[PDB]
Amino acid sequence: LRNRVTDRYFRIQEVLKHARHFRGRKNRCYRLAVRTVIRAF
Amino acid sequence: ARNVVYPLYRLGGPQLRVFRTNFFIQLVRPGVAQPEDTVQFRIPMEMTRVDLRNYLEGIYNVPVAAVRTRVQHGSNKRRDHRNVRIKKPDYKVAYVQLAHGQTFTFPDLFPEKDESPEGSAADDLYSMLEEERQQRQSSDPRRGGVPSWFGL
Amino acid sequence: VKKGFRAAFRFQKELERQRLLRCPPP
Amino acid sequence: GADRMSKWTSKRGPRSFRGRKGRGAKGIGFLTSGWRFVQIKEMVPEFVVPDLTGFKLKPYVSYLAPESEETPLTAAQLFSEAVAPAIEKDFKDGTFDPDNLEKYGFEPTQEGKLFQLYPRNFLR
Amino acid sequence: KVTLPPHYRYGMSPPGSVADKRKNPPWIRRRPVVVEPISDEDWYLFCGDTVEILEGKDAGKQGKVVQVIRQRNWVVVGGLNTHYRYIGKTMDYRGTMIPSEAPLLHRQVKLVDPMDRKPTEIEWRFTEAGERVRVSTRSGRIIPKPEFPRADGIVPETWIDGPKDTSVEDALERTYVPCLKTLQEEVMEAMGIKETRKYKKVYWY
Amino acid sequence: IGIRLTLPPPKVVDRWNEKRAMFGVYDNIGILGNFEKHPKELIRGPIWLRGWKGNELQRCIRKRKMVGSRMFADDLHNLNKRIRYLYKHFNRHGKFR
Amino acid sequence: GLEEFFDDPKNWGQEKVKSGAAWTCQQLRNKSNEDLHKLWYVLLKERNMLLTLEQEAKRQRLPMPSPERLDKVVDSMDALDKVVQEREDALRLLQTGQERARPGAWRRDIFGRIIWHKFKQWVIPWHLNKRYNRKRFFALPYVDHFLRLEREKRARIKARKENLERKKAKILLKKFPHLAE
Amino acid sequence: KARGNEYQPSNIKRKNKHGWVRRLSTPAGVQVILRRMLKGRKSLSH
RNA sequence: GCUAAACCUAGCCCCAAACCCACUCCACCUUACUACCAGACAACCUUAGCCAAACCAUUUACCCAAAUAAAGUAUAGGCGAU
RNA sequence: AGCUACCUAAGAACAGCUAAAAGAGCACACCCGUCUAUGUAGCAAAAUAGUGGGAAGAUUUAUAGGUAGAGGCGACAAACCU
RNA sequence: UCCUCCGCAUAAGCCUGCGUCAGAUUAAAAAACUGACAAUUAACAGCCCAAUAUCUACAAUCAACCAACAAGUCAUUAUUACCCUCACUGUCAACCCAACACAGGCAUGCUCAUAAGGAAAGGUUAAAAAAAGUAAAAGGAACUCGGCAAAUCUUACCCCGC
Ligand SMILES: [K+]
Ligand SMILES: [Mg+2]
Ligand SMILES: [Mg+2]
Ligand SMILES: [Mg+2]
Ligand SMILES: [Mg+2]
Ligand SMILES: [Mg+2]
Ligand SMILES: [Mg+2]
Ligand SMILES: [Mg+2]
Ligand SMILES: [Mg+2]
Ligand SMILES: [Mg+2]
Repeated sequence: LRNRVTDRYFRIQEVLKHARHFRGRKNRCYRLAVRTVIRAF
Repeated sequence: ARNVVYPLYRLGGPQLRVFRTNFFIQLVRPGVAQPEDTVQFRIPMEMTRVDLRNYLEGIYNVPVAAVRTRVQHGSNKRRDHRNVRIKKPDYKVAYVQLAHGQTFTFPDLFPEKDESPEGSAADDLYSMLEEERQQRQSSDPRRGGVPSWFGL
Repeated sequence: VKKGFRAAFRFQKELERQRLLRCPPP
Repeated sequence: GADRMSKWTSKRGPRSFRGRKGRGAKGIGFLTSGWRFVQIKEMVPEFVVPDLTGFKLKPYVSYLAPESEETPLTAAQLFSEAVAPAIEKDFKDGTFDPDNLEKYGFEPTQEGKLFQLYPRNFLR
Repeated sequence: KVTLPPHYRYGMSPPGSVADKRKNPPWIRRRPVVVEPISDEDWYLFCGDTVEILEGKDAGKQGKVVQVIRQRNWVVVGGLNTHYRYIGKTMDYRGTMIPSEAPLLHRQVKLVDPMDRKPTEIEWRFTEAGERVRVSTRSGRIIPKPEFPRADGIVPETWIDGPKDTSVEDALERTYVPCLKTLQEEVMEAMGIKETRKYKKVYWY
Repeated sequence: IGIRLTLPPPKVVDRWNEKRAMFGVYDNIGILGNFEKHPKELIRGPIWLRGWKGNELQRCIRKRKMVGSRMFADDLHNLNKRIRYLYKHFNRHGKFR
Repeated sequence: GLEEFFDDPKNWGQEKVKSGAAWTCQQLRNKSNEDLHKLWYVLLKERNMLLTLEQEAKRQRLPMPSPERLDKVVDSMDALDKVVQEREDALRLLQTGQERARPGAWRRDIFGRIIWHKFKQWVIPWHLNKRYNRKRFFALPYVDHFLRLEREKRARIKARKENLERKKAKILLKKFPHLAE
Repeated sequence: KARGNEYQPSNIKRKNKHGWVRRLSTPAGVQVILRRMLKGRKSLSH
């Protein structure tokens, strides 16, 4: 049984939702946004 | 001949005879200017100039004075969609010179006049096509793109 | 193409919410 | 490197290669001293061409011809139409010798014939 | 001379046509169409048959099968199941609108009673003379097989032999006399060719 | 990207096809049948896996023993390498000794 | 003469030339060998004429008038071959009992394969032929493992084809569940 | 000096080194061909 | 709004069952795929090593013809690793 | 061993000037690569320009063949063997 | 107007790779691209010899005179056998080895100077720095590790290795 993640889109938006008001590439690129959202929280 | 085992010959042995030849040739129009008595053929690769001499005088009763041949390489340059080469086959060309002062000019096998049939054709589909376009005309500039159908 | 139904259904719901915000009905 | 996929032909290689390989034409003689080629008349195939004056069979056959069932010839059908008539006759006449089969067309051996059926020694 | 990929998709235009080359190039790889296996014996619809369209806008209508495409279980019913398309259309010319038929599946059309002129189901049965025919499963009236124009296109009624056609008398003549001789030996004798030189034995290996 | 834009074709399950409706029938063939047959005799599968279980090294050893003489050469060579590989892994590596 | 490589000058330029049917094999079995020796050459001259026209069509970038004419002559010449080969084949079986005109044998090759070796014609016996005796008609033991790997490859091909047929037949009874019956 | 041009083609050399007859000449060269036939190569040799 | 995105088939995997594969006319061991000459040339013969032993040097499992069990027992071994 | 090292068979090239015994000198073709600059993802995975060493010889070079990795080959640089 | 390495042939290699037509659009910018159709013709070249015995000391170098050593590429006879006569293949190109339409590699003949073969500048401006040159007052190695490079066209010596 090969299991692959199918709802990764929704996992990503959970971070990106809080990054939309940031500046630069850290408002859309998860790799960068996830670090700035953690710092913001 | 082709694709057949030739009986081996030993000295003091019978003549080699072919009753039903599978050699098939085509008379071709030359690509360059040739002498008047020269006729060009495309012949099988396994057909020699001695065969072609005895072939033309045997089957067609053409008196032959000289035969010359050359092997044309077919382009292997084309690629199909898999980037694999497509081979245009090689073929043998023969130059035949007629004997008793005879000459030859390759006939015109597609005369224009004959390709125009005087007899009329009454195909509904073809006629409908030409008829309908003629009835339709260009939009009148002064109507400014208003549909013309409405009689009003 | 990944197996399953739930994420596809859930994504359909999100595309439907966006259409409404894009074209709010009267 | 070299092309491995293309056909190997006499157009390829050096002078010694290109003249040694051919294109499949059968030979009609031999070379002697001086690279003198001797054409052997009997090795040149002679076309046996029939007389076609007043021949009534033409390239095509008219569409107004009755259909027939295909029956490939077999050794039996050939036997029962070219040999049986004479054997059967002589069997009733008590002249059938089961030893002298040459009378009816049997060839005990192919050696000595111009056209030997096996091994075939004639062109099509 | 036939070059059809393994999953070639049959369609309206015939294999090899200009439109078929345009729709199915050598590199095309579409998902296969799943077609119900109908054995060649159980196929009861032929060119010329009269069928009743059972599904579509022309459902309930009747018409003649103008084309059968076996590979899709299709039949084209002349003038029915139609939509509209333009033809001869260029840049300037709008074109000529024509009706164009869409194919139907063997399940969407039923054959019609030979006399009742009503949709009926057929079961292939043999006759007293053992001839496979289409016997109605509802009435028994045998629906005959029509005569569609020979695919070749030759109407034997209007056939007149040309200068390169053999006469029936000559074509049906029998000049063959069975003999224990090859065409080689007979022609040598017929043309009076004499060979005294005996063929010497060869080594075969 | 990465998420399908339409719903997949709906999946219909016949919970009462013959395979499901009769599943488990004869699993008590021994205790209800005077133990003439063991329930393991109902298992269909590879000859080397019927009524038997093991880790992957045991399965490979068991398959090699029982059908190894009948295996294709490429497959037998892979099995020999797999046994050797698992032999080193299970006997020499790991957190616990 | 050379006019026999072309059609009748009246047919030059016509979009169609009406043509009869191809000589059927059965129509030719009624005919003598001498009549088929003549008929062959009537077909040869037509084929050469049709081959000429086909090429000149390509040279002129025009369609060949009535192309099926060429397809008929080929079919008609194929029949005649078959009819003439049936007779010598049948005659060869009666007089010698041999099923093939050319001698041969089943041989192992240097690669371990069983192949039908067609004999060639020679003037010397085989034990004196240098080039012939260089060919190996046997295989050595190092070939054995390769025969097994080739057989196992063939079996893998056959196993996949059969398993795929059973898969696609199962998908048919899903799409058409009225097909089980 | 500049490298890269170590291939100096000759049909004689190519045929004598890697051709069909050279391969069949030794049991190791026959097994070269068997390997290439198993893999299904279009070119078994030069 | 572009570039894109999305797809469900092709086939494949593991089992089971069953012991597979030829010439198709012509060509092909010589420079394979090359119609057609005076030869003799002929096959067999212990794997090793990585690695483990925390080095390494004796030693270090490798289907060999019934699943299970006897048994990781008798036994072998720088009596160590195994 | 189509590069390169060495070898085998059978080829080829070497102008002019001086000197005239010639592994003599000057100097082209040709072979090499001293020094400088350029270039350093180049024109080039070693080049270009100039300047150089040799240039009838232990010369240079075309062709085919030979020696094979526990090895070859080597005017030993542990060189060269795609 | 300017360049000229060159160039033309053969060999080897390569294998249709700037012919025509029709397409698209031609090229590190704007046909050598696609598809069809053509095409290289043997005298040059390649492809060769019936047997058995036997014969074959005396270079080449303008081969003469001289003079050599490293001592060399060119030859038959005897007797048998031997009527039979022009097949087959190469023949194109703007080309090959260098991942390239690569300043490299590439044998022979002939011309070289050319009768043959080619174009250094897309347009402009005319800063730095950089590259390649030419010229340079007075001085003339004061430069520098060193006269390196340039210029000129020198002398004498030391070490090492003949
Ligand atoms: K160690
Ligand atoms: Mg390289
Ligand atoms: Mg000097
Ligand atoms: Mg040296
Ligand atoms: Mg040293
Ligand atoms: Mg050192
Ligand atoms: Mg100073
Ligand atoms: Mg200072
Ligand atoms: Mg200096
Ligand atoms: Mg000293």
